[PDB]
Amino acid sequence: KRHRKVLRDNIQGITKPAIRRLARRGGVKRISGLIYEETRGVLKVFLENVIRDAVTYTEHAKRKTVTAMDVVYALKRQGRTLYGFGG
Amino acid sequence: KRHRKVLRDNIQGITKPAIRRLARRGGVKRISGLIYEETRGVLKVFLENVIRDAVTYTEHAKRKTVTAMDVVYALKRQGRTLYGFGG
Amino acid sequence: RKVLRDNIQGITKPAIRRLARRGGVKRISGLIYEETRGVLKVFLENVIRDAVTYTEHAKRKTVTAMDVVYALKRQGRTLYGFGG
Amino acid sequence: KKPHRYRPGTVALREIRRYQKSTELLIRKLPFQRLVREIAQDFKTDLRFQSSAVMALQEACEAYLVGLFEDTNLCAIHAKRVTIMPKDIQLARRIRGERA
Amino acid sequence: KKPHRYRPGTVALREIRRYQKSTELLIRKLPFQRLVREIAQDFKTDLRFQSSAVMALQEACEAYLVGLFEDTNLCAIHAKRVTIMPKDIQLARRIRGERA
Amino acid sequence: KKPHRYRPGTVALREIRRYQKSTELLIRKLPFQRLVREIAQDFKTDLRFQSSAVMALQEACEAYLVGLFEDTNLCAIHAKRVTIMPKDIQLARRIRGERA
Amino acid sequence: ARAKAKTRSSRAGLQFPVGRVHRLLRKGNYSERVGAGAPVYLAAVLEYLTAEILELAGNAARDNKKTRIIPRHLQLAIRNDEELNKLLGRVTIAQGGVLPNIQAVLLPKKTESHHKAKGK
Amino acid sequence: LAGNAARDNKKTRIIPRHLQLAIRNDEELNKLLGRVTIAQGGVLPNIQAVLLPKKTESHHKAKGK
Amino acid sequence: KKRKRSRKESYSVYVYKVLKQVHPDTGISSKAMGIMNSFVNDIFERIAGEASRLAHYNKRSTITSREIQTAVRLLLPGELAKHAVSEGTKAVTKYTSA
Amino acid sequence: KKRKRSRKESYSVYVYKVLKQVHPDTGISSKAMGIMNSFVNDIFERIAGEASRLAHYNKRSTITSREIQTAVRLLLPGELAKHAVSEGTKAVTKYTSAK
DNA sequence: AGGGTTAGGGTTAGGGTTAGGGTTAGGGTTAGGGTTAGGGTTAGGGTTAGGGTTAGGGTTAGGGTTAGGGTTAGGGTTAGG
DNA sequence: CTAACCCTAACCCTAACCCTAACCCTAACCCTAACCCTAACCCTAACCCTAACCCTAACCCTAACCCTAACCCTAACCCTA
Repeated sequence: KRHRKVLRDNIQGITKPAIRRLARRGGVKRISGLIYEETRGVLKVFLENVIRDAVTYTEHAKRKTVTAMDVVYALKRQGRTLYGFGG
Repeated sequence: KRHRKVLRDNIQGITKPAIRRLARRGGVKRISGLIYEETRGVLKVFLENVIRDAVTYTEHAKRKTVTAMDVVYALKRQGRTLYGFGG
Repeated sequence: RKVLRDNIQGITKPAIRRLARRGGVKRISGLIYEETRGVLKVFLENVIRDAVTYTEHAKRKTVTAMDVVYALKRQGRTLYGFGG
Repeated sequence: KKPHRYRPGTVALREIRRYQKSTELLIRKLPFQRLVREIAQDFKTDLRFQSSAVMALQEACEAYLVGLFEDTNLCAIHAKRVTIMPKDIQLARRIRGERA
Repeated sequence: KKPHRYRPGTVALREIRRYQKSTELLIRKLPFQRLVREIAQDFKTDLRFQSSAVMALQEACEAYLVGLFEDTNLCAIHAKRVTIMPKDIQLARRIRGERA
Repeated sequence: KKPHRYRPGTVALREIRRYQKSTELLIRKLPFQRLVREIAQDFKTDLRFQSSAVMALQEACEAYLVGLFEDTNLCAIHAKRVTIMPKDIQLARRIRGERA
Repeated sequence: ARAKAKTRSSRAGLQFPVGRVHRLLRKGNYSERVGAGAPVYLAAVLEYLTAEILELAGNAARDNKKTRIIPRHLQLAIRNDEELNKLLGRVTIAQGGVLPNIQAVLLPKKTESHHKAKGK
Repeated sequence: LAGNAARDNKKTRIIPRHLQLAIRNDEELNKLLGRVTIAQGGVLPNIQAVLLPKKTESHHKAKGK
Repeated sequence: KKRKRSRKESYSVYVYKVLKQVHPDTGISSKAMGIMNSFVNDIFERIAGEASRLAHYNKRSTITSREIQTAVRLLLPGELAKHAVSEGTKAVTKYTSA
Repeated sequence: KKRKRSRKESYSVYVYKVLKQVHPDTGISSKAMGIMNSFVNDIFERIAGEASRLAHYNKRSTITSREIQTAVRLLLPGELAKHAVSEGTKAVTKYTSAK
């Protein structure tokens, strides 16, 4: 059966070519070596905050499933209104 | 397949009467209610500092099992030599 | 009688220098005063336009500190003390 | 333009032009799906994430990363430079008011 | 022939400390009142402002200018410099999101 | 109706004497094993501890807690008090050199 | 009849107008129905926040050799408390200055400046 | 660290005072060399809040109010 | 003609009472009182607005203690939110008991 | 679903009619339709909140065309706000002339 | 059914006015030290590749979970004193 | 009248297996940028003091806020197409 769970091979999930392609899409020609760790840390902090907000919303809604509507509500409460996914 | 409680004892076991039994061994008559949390915290940090050295000692011989000899060897480095169990 | 050209110059150079020293600036360039006056004029224009809109909506002809605080909070700058 | 060696700095411009005209996701889903589950474990266990929540999360994260990279690139050229550095991301985040 | 002239730096530092250890205002009140009156003249004529209103306006303007000067000084320090520059002010306004 | 309730003090004193005149343990074994397993999970995965190892760990932890409680009670007695306090624990850890 | 009229503040143990909070919640166009424990909860939260802020201001005033609370001490305590600064980030206190924070580069370390004549 | 301390103290040479200052400033260095005392070196001017003048209000009696 | 001037509502008596409860030796100026009045009103309007948004999102036309507890945990940070939640729970427990 | 379920609300028909009026022989996508619906809902909620705040500040209880026009002039920029105000005044005049 | 509209007088209040002297800025002056120009050093990743870990569907089942509908009762509402 | 209760319909979330194939990791080579040193200028640091000017201390009064008195139209709730 499934006798395993998730580990810390998760910060390393944000691979280096992915961050490089994101910087190239933004407009960066040369990317330093110590940028990947800081980017992963900032992304982890942001995801932690958004997931905490979504968990609070789900606990207030008396539910156990996080929905895209709750995610959009949390993102708008922070100050980032997202369109398309939801309504 | 896997235990539904993934808390893995979040600093549990150190209950109120358990601390109310160790403090009375020393000579504490009135035990404050704001002492259980600090006791759990200091116990956690001490266990962490000891387990770090234990894992560092066990990882040297390419071994994946922690024995009492490595535990007492790591405890001797901190300044607390224990007799009997190790040997 | 008031020279509309003698109002941007109202923000004197020692005043901007003292403001930069209070913020934490050791050396202030020469072309900073004009840009600071322009930015302050744009901000004051926006806030005064908001206050004028609020006063016209309130059917009044006097701008009040309450309306100023409301406009500042609508822009994203909540001010305390003056008002309530 | 021999296929053995290209001038460094020229292939990056073509890559930038090619990647700036597409709207596909750069971060992969499966590595990103486990990161969302691992973070939610500390808050509350036994949680079921919808199939549309992870997509919006990834989109918002990609947009935020693109904005931060653009801000860092704008801060890089200020010091007569062309490359980004960790000392620039801190200033770019502090000026925006996030780190406070 | 020695008035003991101060080297450029100590006077600026002590003035910064003296102005930071105070709560009084810096810009005058009557010129600011004339300025806000001239600005309000471009919208509705025959307008009467308030003393508390112009005082709050001057306070908010002084706080915004202090924040902008702090951001410019931080950008200059990051740019291996000690003096502010219009390019630094422009970059600060571009990162903060005021350019429009 | 009467149960002859004990005044607060005699029960604590007799419990202190009974727990001092014994050699058995106080903290349980399975919760401590789960705790040390959770702590070891943060370093190397798939780890197998030992019964004698966790027993020696529990014994050393109980001895350290007894010493800390004795130091805290001594500090409280010196401070014209009879109950322990987190400030007393902090001062004991500061004097002993354990810091944080 | 009616026996006696006890105050809601006395029955709740707080020092905030629960009645005024309920009236503001009912007349503020927030919802058609206003609960009973919600005004008490809001009053308790506001009282705790006010008590913390007043304690910080009193500590700052006692450290500044003063007996009254001034907006300068209020701003100092707000900027000192990390949680208060994170909560009130977009709030500017009138009649109050910033903290005397001087950077290390702005400190006077000219080191004889050099570049001039050879002083060797 | 010693050179940074000397440059901050308007000095060119490294002295044991600057060495002790840098050691006490660096948390990892202080944790590594905890039982090491540097000769010809003082501690940091750390004054507690209770030792500062006022706050305690030394008026005591104050005949009046 | 008639007196009957409008009465402006303020929390000056409650702030002074909290001051006397915490530090019974200090004082509060008029500017500090006005700042505390604007701070309490701003937090009260932010929490009431967050509770109204939660009552509008979930199809329910009521505001109970859960809506305020959720708005407190979402607005306040960490330790402050937990302390406020504990104080509110203690208050509602003392109300439901006494 | 269709098992005594509930029906949501949207503005797809109105958006499609506006698109057909401003430009014939064009098309649209579902993502664009959802984005337009979210934008319309956000602007609607913002203008409604601004009008409610203005009515509460004016010590009144009715949100009318004047409050809506003030909220529009405060939210929209310059020429867009002017054109929106002109269109709203024309619609109000048409409603007054014929109902 | 009462909130908003109108006319009416009170009533605070801000603009307009005086003068002056004490605070402070305006425009020109001496000169220090920081700035961006330069050239030399170094290693920092840019670019290619080929071994190969792992991801997007493609297509299943099961049983947690939201809540649709119905019942009912009690807390918020409204009113006056 | 709306929220706390119960049965329960159906949905949507998770568990698990495949088939490689776009993508990820390292190590192989090398070009040009980041960075330290240094030196030339001209820019703003530091006065500065006599003139600009502002806020201090009051008077007023007439345009403006709105208060409470009268009255009706606009807004809501009802039902049912």
